[PDB]
Amino acid sequence: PIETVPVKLKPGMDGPKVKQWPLTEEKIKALVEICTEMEKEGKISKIGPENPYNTPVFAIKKKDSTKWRKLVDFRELNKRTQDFWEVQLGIPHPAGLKKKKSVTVLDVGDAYFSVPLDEDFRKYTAFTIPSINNETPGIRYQYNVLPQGWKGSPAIFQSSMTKILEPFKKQNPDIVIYQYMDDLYVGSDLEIGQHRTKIEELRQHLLRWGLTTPGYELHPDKWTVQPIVLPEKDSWTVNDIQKLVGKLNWASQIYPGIKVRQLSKLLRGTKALTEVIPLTEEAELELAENREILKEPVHGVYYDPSKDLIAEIQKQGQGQWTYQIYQEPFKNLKTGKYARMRGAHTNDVKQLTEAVQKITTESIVIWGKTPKFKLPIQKETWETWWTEYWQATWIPEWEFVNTPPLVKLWYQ
Amino acid sequence: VPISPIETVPVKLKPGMDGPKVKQWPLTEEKIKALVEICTEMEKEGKISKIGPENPYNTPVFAIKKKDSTKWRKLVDFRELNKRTQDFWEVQLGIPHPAGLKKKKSVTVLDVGDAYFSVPLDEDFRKYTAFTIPSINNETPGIRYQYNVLPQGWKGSPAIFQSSMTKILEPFKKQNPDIVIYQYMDDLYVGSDLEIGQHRTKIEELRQHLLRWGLTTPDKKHQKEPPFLWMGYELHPDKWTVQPIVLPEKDSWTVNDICKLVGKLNWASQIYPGIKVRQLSKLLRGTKALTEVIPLTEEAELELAENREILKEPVHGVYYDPSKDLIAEIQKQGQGQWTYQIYQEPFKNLKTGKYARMRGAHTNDVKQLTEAVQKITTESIVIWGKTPKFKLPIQKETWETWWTEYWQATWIPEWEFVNTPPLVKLWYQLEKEPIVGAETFYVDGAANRETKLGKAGYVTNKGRQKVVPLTNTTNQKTELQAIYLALQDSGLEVNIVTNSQYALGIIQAQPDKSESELVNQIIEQLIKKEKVYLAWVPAHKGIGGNEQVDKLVSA
DNA sequence: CAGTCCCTGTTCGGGCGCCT
DNA sequence: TGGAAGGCGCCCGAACAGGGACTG
Ligand SMILES: Cc1cn([C@H]2C[C@H](N=[N+]=[N-])[C@@H](COP(=O)(O)OP(=O)(O)OP(=O)(O)O)O2)c(=O)[nH]c1=O
Ligand SMILES: [Mg+2]
Repeated sequence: PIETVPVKLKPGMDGPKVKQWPLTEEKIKALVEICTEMEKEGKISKIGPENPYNTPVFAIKKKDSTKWRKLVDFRELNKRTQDFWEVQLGIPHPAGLKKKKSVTVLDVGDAYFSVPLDEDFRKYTAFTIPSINNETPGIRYQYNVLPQGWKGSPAIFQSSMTKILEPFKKQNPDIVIYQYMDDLYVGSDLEIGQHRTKIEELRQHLLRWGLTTPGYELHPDKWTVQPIVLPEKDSWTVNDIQKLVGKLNWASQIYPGIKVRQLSKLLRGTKALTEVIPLTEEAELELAENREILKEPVHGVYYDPSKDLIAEIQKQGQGQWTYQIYQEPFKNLKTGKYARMRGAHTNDVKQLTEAVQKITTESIVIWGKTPKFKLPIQKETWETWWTEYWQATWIPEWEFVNTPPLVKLWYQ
Repeated sequence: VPISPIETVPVKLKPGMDGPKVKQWPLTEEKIKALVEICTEMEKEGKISKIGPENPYNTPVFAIKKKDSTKWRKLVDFRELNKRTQDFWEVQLGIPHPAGLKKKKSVTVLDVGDAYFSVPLDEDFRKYTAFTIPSINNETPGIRYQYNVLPQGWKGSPAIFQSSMTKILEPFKKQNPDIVIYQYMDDLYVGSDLEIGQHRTKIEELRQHLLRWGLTTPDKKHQKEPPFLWMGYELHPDKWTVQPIVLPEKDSWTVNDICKLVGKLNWASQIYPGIKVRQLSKLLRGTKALTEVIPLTEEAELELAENREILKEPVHGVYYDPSKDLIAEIQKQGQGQWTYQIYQEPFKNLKTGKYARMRGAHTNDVKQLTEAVQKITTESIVIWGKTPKFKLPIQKETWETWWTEYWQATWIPEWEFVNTPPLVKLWYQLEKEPIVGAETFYVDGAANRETKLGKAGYVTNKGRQKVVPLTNTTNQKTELQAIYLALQDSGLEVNIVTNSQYALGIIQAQPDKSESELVNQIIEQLIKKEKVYLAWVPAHKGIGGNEQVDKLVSA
């Protein structure tokens, strides 16, 4: 018995119709059970083919969890509620969160089940549960309350949230709190014990308002960049200087100061690649001033909240992965490398998955948005396995690229 | 007043749009007999109704003989109503495979009598169904009827039928957790570990349950009699098979002929190992008329011959034993053709299948292997809900070299080497470092957008040089060409410097097969070398030899 | 620079198979 | 006769999309 906030799709737009993908038997069982108990609690209810709309559903285990979580892929719905959760009820972003020495992420998503949902909307939360070997047709449902992983949910429940939070915001005046979808990001400059404790207090404090919390610890001040670096050699072959000029030439669309003329000079003849070329005065100097420019910031890169984030990843081999988040080409808001993630030296798809989650997470902390990924993988390869490795409650947008490495720009 | 059997499902038209007005077919009186016959019998039961002209909608009508029967089936073409009817979400997500079925001690297969007709239509919707029944002469008008139930031929019938049916069977299934009911349309497969007696009790019980909802279950039902005919298969207590496949005999083949043939063989490939459709499909490319006649190549003739030999001997599949592992083994068939068998106990197949798809202009065996493993994983996950353990004709180091080196994320799930040839390999490997003592070729080529004339050539550290004139070419082609030349004219170890991104990217992915003949020749040469190092420099940077050969090839 | 062309990849719609 | 549907699969080609280089 609460007042349902009305919701409309973006102007001139229709609800999501997206095929359910095949599910493993364990994910089908976990879902059949989750949905059964979610029904007898009135949170969802069966429906029929009359309703034209569908969203894909599946299950995951959070990192270290062992308990199954239901996960809906609302990306297509969220794209069509964009008006609502950007323009009307949306949330401001705490530029200090990223500065805090520790940040914990909590799943507050269960809270959303409390509030009911505008009834004219539920037609759009439609999702089908598949059967193994198509024994049965799809068991269709729809949501009677605020769904997890819908972008309208954390917005609509925002007033309730702010109210439940205000006591602890008053009790701990300087601890920063951010809400991004099903997660609450919470951070402090307190030492580890103090911090963990205060989290526990926020937990109880959440409990007497009627919520559970099935915690991820980040450290945004540990987060570093991955600058472009030129090699160091005592002797240079023709090949070495060719590779070097190629690299510097590409680097020049970023740092415009970069000069190739004195280094180009060295290459003047038609020479064998393995032949050693000693470095001239002015090339040693050009190489120096280049090394120095690559130390700087890029001029005039700043974050524009009106624009989408874009993330690129390159597979560097030997466990290493490099990435860059940017809005306009060559103006990079950040660059990074990951190494020895899970699946290093064994499974690429798992490592890419881990990388996509880490990158997304940093973007949420830093700008409060998810990037759109350009993934170095084939569509089928990713769509076959990504769910197996997915530990997170949101799902960023992606597209697939083929971009061979004619130059090694981002990693020596 | 009529009566109400089971809960109805709300319907609508495409908003602000209205119904089906189109004239009836010039139907032959022969059908009209068989038509008005059961037509009239409908109304008695509440299936149809007579309607005042107040209903301004008209839709065509016909019927086709139920296959393998003397009886007739009624079909109403709604295409114009379909176009204007609200969109549904189909609940039928696929087809069940026999190979997915577990072994059941006792098994029944029962069809519902007049299924779509046992399901209440929507009150408010019924009107739109208006159609008219023909006569022996054109004098008698014939009555106009509005369906009270689900017509055969609407676009909403199947989803509603399957949905309601599930809702009905729901309660029975909860009471009997140990019964398996595969529900496909109105076809029910019930199986259990019950004793044939207790089981038949249960079958009867079910028939009663379906009765409460208005669902008849005639003696059309398979009772004691393996094999059961189910979904185009014969089901036996320990084995299954496809119902026999007839392959057309035609002396002269049309396009439609080859289509039937191919699709028949694709149906067959779920069980008969080693079916190949490649060459028969080559015959269908870029052809106009389904009717048009085409001759069989000495290629497609061989294929069809050996495929016929495969079909000759009877084969059968087994069922699924959840306790044991799943195993998928793959064989390379040549020309991008792959076959596989999924089994549990060696030599006893659950099912078979093939991957023939050519994906990409340039590709290799390793990539196509990855592609098939994925096709098969997805298939498995649908049927058994789990991924098979894989047996692959690719050495463990081959795979390791490919995946670690490739710039793209790539993976295969748990798998082991099976030494069945022909083995999948990488046919050449690019050096990671320039080759000492090998001649260095700087290559370029250019071409004129208007002339389509161009040059491809090279210069080397040793003084060697060449330029070749080319006709009806493109910039891309000339860059590839320059590389081809450098390869032809060079020793067994060679350094090649190109400024072509396009060329370099094609070759760096180690293709063994190409749509392009020029790339095939490049491939052929790469395989012959002992060491190739390919390097890239940017154009127009005044680099080294790249500048010199850029000169040579504009001139 | 915008405006082409080349090329290569995806998506879609149409034919056959098979079930109901 | 010639004609309906929904679902899954294959194979094809024709359409659209989008990156990179060269040119007005
Ligand atoms: C074969 C076939 C079936 N259907 C649907 C419609 C039918 N429902 N009804 N009425 C179902 C079932 O068809 P079916 O099971 O083959 O026969 P049915 O009509 O139910 O009566 P029965 O012979 O006495 O058993 O499939 C179809 O729409 N077009 C077809 O060509
Ligand atoms: Mg029937």
